[PDB]
Amino acid sequence: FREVVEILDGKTTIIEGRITETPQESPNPPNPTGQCPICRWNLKHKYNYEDVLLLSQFIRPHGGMLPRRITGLCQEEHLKIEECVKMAHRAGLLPNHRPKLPEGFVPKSKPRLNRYLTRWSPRSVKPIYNKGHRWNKVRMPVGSPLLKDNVSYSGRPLLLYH
Amino acid sequence: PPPTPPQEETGLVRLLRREIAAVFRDNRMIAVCQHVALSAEDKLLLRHQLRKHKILMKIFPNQVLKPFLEESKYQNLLPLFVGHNLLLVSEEPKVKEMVRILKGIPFLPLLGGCIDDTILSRQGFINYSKLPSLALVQGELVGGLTFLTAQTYSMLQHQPRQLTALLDQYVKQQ
Amino acid sequence: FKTLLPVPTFEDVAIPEKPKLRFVERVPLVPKVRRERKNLSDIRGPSTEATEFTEGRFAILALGGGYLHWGHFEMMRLTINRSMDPKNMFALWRVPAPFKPITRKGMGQRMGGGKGAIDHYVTPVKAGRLIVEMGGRCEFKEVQGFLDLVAHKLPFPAKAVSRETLEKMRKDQEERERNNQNPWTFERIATANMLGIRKVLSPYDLTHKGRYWGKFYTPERV
Amino acid sequence: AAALARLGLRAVKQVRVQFCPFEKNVESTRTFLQAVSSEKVRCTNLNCSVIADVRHDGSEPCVDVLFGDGHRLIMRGAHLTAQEMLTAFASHIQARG
Amino acid sequence: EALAGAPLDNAPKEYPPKIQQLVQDIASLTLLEISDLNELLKKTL
Amino acid sequence: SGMIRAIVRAGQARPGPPLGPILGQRGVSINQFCKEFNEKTKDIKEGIPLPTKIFVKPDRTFEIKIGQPTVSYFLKAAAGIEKGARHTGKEVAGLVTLKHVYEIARVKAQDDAFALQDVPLSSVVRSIIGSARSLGIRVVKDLSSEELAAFQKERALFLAAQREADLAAQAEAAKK
RNA sequence: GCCUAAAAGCAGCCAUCAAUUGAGAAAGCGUUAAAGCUCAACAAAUUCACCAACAUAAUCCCAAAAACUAAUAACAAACUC
Ligand SMILES: [Mg+2]
Ligand SMILES: [Mg+2]
Ligand SMILES: [Mg+2]
Ligand SMILES: [Mg+2]
Ligand SMILES: [Zn+2]
Repeated sequence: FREVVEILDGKTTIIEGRITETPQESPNPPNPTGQCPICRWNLKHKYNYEDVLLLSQFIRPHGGMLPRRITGLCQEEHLKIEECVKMAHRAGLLPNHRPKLPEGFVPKSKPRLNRYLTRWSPRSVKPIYNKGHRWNKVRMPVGSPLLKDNVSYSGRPLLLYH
Repeated sequence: PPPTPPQEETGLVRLLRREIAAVFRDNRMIAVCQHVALSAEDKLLLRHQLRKHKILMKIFPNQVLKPFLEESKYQNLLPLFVGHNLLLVSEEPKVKEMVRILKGIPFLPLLGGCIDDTILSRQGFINYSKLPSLALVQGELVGGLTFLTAQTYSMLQHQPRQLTALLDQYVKQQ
Repeated sequence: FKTLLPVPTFEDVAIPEKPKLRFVERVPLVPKVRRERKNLSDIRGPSTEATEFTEGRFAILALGGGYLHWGHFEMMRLTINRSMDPKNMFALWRVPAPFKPITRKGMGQRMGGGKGAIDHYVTPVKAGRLIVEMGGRCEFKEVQGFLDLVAHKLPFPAKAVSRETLEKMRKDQEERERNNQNPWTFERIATANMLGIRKVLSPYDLTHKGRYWGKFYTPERV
Repeated sequence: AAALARLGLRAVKQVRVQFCPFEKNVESTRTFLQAVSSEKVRCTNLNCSVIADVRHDGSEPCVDVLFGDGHRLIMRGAHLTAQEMLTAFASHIQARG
Repeated sequence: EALAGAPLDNAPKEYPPKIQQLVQDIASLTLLEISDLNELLKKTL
Repeated sequence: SGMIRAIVRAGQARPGPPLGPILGQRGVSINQFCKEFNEKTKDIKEGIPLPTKIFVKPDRTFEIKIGQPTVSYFLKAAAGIEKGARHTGKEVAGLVTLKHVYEIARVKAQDDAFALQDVPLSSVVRSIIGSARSLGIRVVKDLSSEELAAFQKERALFLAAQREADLAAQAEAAKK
């Protein structure tokens, strides 16, 4: 991994780039002939928002996603993993993947409400005051429709709107 | 993925390959310079100054120049042909006036090139420009070869010249 | 660096005289004096006429059924004439002039008393029929761009198709209807009268195969 | 080049890019030179001196900017991206000057 | 076959062996051969 | 400030638009520019137009660079017509010989464009031929003894009929 | 090139040629007219990139809730044993 460092010594600015050692892929994948990382490690339709050990492999230390041209995922798996990382960040997993603000960490605010499988952003959804009748019911979306192809061991489909 | 669908060569890339081959085969001085983004009026001015000394500039796509270069005997020019490129092509390599006219523009750096199958850097080009003419050096090689016999004759004739100079200084003393 | 591809050249196409769309009359030269019933079968079902290209290369395809009257005709004519190039493009109709009389009654009239009075004329259009057909030495991108407006302003759903796009969509429909996975199809069940479904179905459903419902047409319904 | 032209480079005296074109890590520095020596960057200020030092055995490509605030920005670019160097140089120029 | 390495003047210490081998072919011959060499070189060049 | 292109007459440099407001907004005065232009082109036949480039500097100073006259003017003069043809390709305006084209190319080669471009006279002759094709002037190989006048008579009759037809169309549009 | 007060790629009509490795008498903004900002062409790279999203009524919203422990389950009639 490359790091950009700045040195200030008497109105002289030195910008330097330092390369450190990075971990590599595990030596024995279960499906070596697969072109995609997930689809060759056999994690397709297997991960979720809880699998932080997989979602944290390719994200920036400030919680941002990594480009597909650099990672190598197929487009659908990239979108799925992006939505899963969003849902994990909203649910509260990956707490060390946030920027450190020493000036903003002191003014504590209202306690964080616990949530999970959050599809939209908490600051953009409006409360459903009408809620509809039985025939026209305003259903509340839960989870993402991109994870509708995951393996269902119980056989029942996932209720994406409830 | 399925096997490779081999892409077929077209007339444009054939023309480009043939032109690059003709350039690398016919002329002698092949200088590589960085294609700097200047005003087209200044580009035309440099083109005029180049055609004054009968040297031309060419621009070829990397996609057709890199494979030809790594297939030919010019594989040592690969670190030069990555970014923007300018091929200074000329018969009768005369680097003196070339470096003279390139010195006027400060931020147009000479990358390198080849002088008669001799790959040189900027310092090599400067040294070749400062080097005398081929006629001068081939006339001076004969002198440097016969210099041994010349100094032998001078040192065998210096013995009477020593006494001669002794007599001259003794005369000049008074 | 990108390769230089050749451009399509049109020399065999001939632009005929009067390439613009001709004016259509609101009422035919001989008005129908006898009032006719509103047969909705001229809207129901698939189109049998004007389903293929005659001389042009692009057209406006109707994915549903409806009525075209003088307002629609004038809209299409004006838009196409003002957005076309008469030196390189020509257009022609594929639907006749409004001929079917539509009767109306005054406001405040009670039910009964007889038939109303002929208000205006319409042109019945079924699903899958071409409305305007264009050709010339032009490409499809510009024609599609300026024909999507007319296709949207038409009553029924419509698309700006060409020969290639029409054949592509028909072959795609064939591929879907041939590689469908579930063994139960509307055509099979209706033809075999499985579960006694003919009691709720219609005698025209045996030919519509569940793709046409009234005046609407669902092209993704096999 | 456009981001530099829209910055008002009038407050810079000398910019020298010293590199060796026969290396494997001079791509970013060469593009930095071509971006800082564009026509728009030339015409936005004519008092600036842009030098391109070409060596063969230096093996350490770097850039040096001395601008009239008495300020010296020195960046030894061996692994930095051209975009990162451009943004750093632009932010520093707009911060001091 | 390939091209040269194109060295610079920073650490220039290796000369091509041809200019040394010509010096050895020069220094391995006699004075009559030196006379023939410079007479031939003076007539041709 | 920047460069300004302007096709100005030889000695007819008026201090009004379409050159007054531009130089005034740039900051340079107009009377000084007109004086300089007239003293620089006093040796030129007053009336013929030529392109020039005015480089206005940030200190409200200006320099002038005058080039060769317009190719359209050269062709109109060599053909003997005052105004070009309206419908190029369908009608013929004048008749110019390749000799006249070569002379025009030789006189025009000493300009900014063909000076910055080291190019033989062949491409300049090609440019003159293209400009003549745009103007509507035909270029015959070797045909000028009296058929030039024979075509000039027909051209004058055509221009007279065209003027009468234009007046008739104007009157029709007026009474309609 | 004509028209026009001005018509400079761009109210309009006609041609649509010409050098450069490479740039349309110009496909969009802009000026009274220029200027100026883009698009396409070379040189620099090359993740994917065609259409698809659309407010509302009056007494008070309207079961509560729930995305994974195995389901051609189970519970369910005046039907049938
Ligand atoms: Mg509609
Ligand atoms: Mg472009
Ligand atoms: Mg509202
Ligand atoms: Mg029971
Ligand atoms: Zn994949």
